[PDB]
Formats: sequence, structure tokens, C-alpha cells
Amino acid sequence: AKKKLREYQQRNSPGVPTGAKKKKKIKN
Amino acid sequence: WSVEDIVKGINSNLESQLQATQAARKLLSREKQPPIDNIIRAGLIPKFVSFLGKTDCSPIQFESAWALTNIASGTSEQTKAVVDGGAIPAFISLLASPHAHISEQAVWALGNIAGDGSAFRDLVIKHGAIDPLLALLAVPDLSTLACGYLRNLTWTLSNLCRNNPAPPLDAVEQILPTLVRLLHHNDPEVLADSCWAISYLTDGPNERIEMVVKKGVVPQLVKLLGATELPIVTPALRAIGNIVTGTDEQTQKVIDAGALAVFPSLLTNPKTNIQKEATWTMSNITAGRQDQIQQVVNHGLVPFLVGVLSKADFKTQKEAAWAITNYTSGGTVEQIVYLVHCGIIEPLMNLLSAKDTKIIQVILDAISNIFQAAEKLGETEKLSIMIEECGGLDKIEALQRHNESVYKASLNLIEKYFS
Repeated sequence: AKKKLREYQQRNSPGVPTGAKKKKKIKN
Repeated sequence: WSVEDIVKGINSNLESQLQATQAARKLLSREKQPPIDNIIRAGLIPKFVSFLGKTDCSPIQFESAWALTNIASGTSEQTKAVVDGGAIPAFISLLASPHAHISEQAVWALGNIAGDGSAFRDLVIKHGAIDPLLALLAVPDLSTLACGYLRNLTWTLSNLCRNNPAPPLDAVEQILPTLVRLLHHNDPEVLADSCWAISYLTDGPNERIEMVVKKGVVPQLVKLLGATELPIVTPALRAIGNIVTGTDEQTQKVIDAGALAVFPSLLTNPKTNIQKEATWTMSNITAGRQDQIQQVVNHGLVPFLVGVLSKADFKTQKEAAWAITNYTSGGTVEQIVYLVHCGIIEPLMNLLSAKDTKIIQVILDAISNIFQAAEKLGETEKLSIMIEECGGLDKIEALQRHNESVYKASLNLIEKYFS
């Protein structure tokens, strides 16, 4: 059977990579 | 400055206000614990939200937009404070500014708000955010727009694709065509967040996986799968990995696009997270049809999985065991005994010293179905001796007195093949 990402992330988290959620502006 | 001096100036009230709000922005950009909570407690957010509206005074717009962007980068409650002050429609209005740096700041802030979670994401969508954001990208040449500007729009777009419940189908359908274009633009950071957006959309029911795959993106996804920039490979492999959890026809599109030729580098990639997710995706390809298993065989990937099973961090060894049990459950007799010629037996037998009840059973299922293939060819006696000589029989012998379900599975191998 195929196993979807939730089961993989549930097996392996914390630490599974993801994109940035929030960014603080220090620049400009 | 102190917060108190800022309050005298915001409430002095126009030339004085900009310096104090400007002073607030500098304070909120400070490295260590900008004092977000006190600015909210002082009641300054309603003025900042008020500040987004001085179409006359662009300077107070930009500063308040910056200060608010940086309040919304904090906790969910701090983000809540910004929304509760009315910032969403004010920011949406600001996307149309003739000043590019102000339009971007509204884009950035909206990205922070949507990134907090599914409720704020859908509320931002309900306010009509998608159309003016996409309207900004409706240029013949995406290289026309400033590079830093484009990066935020892509990032902001990706947070709108993210996260129980999923985004409304209409929003994903409406944003997606601009997403495919961005997936081909030549900037490394834009590509990464394009893959991220695509990676989000492919995690779910097969109807969502199906949707991205129609747009012809899988050949390009396999291309980024082979990029040298780790920030690109990471989301590309996640997106490909999700697609191969689907049905047999979607899985055929990834193989046919050439994805498997990249996996020799990926399954030896020194970046821990890359090697494990490549092993997991292999576990879902080896859960497929027999003609797809022989194609892993044809691409030479069995030696690479024996290698990961032999030596890798422990979590991947468990991922490879699933790839192997899946292979032995669906493969032809010849493909499974080919595993034996490639050296599958020793790293499997070595891994059975582990005490986790769960993986012991995964390994034992692979061994029994493999013996049954040996039964059909008449080679069981060669294999029984092979398992014994690398120390596997002692371990198997020892699992009868070690979860009881593991123990009864181990005895069965003993009664049938080692008596």
C-alpha cells in the first residue's frame, strides 16, 4: 500500500523541512 | 527610543508622527526581543493601521507598513493583534500603490498574515487578496519586475497554498497557472518557493495530486530534482515524493519523466534529509506494479538500497525496510531472488538485532515472502545456509523468547526452513 506524507512526517518529526512561515524585515 | 516617547509623538498629531513611527520601525527591527507586546499594549496598532491610509504621505505609509509587517512576524496572538486592528483590507488596498516599495511591503505583510494558519489564510483570501496579487504578475516578461519584488510575491503565493482544511479549490485553480510560469523562471529562490507551493498542493487526496500533474510540471520537477542548490532539491523531492504516493498512472508519469536516474546521487546524498526522503519515495515506487519494480531494477537502484540498508542513520534503514518489504510483496519470483544476488540478506540480518518491535516484523515479512520465492525455484536450501552463515539464524533463533506476534513469525521461519 502507498503511505502518504502525514504518516512519514508522523514517523520522523520533529524537524521535517518546510518553507518559511514568517520573515522579519531588518533590511532596506 | 523608549516606547513612551514614541507615544507622545504619535498622539502629537503630522510631521511629529512620522519620526515617532519611524522610530518605532527601527525599534521593531532590533536584533534581540523587539518589544512587540508593549507596542500593542500602548494601543499603537490602530494608528499604524490608520497610517496605511495617508495616500498623501507615503513616508508614514511605508513606516507603518514596515512596523506592522514586523509585528505580524511574531506569535499567532501578535499576528492576531494586527488583523484585529483592521490591517487586512488596508494592506489589500495598498497593493495598488504606484510606489513599488510600498506595494511590496503590503505583499510581505500579507504573506506573514496568511502564513500563520488555515483560518487567517482563508480570511485573507475571502477579502479578495488573490486577484490584485496575481494582477501584479500579469506581465509579458517576469524578468521585467524587480528581483526582490518577485521573490516576495512567490513566497506570499506559497503561503496561500499551504496547510486541514486545504485552500478552496477555486483559489488553487486560480493561482496555479501563474505558479507554473514561476516554476520556469531563472532565479534560485523563486524556484524553491514555487516548488514549495507545488509541494503543498500535492499532499492530500489523489484528486489534488492529479490536478498539478495535468499542467505538465513533472518533467520540470524531475529537472529541479537534479539541481545543485540544496534549497531547490529539498522541495522538489518532497513534491515528487508526494506524487508517487498516488495511483499507478501518476507514478508512471514521474518514472517516464526520468526521475529515477537522479536517485543514485540522492540516495547517497550527504544531506540527511535528502537521503531519507529519497528512500521513502523509493518505498512507494516499490509498492507499485511489477513492471515498475523491474524498472527500478533496470535503473540499478537495488544496489543503492542495499547500500542505504547496510549503512545510514537508523531512520533511513527503517525506510529502506519498507521499500524492501514492498518490493518482496509485489515483485515477480525472479525480481525478488535478484535481491538476494545483490546482497540483501546481510544488511537485513544485521538490522534484526534492533529491539523496536515494529521494524522486526517488517524485516521478517520480507524474509518469509523471499523464502517462498526460493521455494518456487527450488533454492531454499542455498538460502537457509546463507542466512545461518551471516548470523541471522541465531538472531531469528533468539527472537522466539524476545511482542509475541514477532515471536510466532520467527518460529514459523524456523519450522519451515531450518528443520
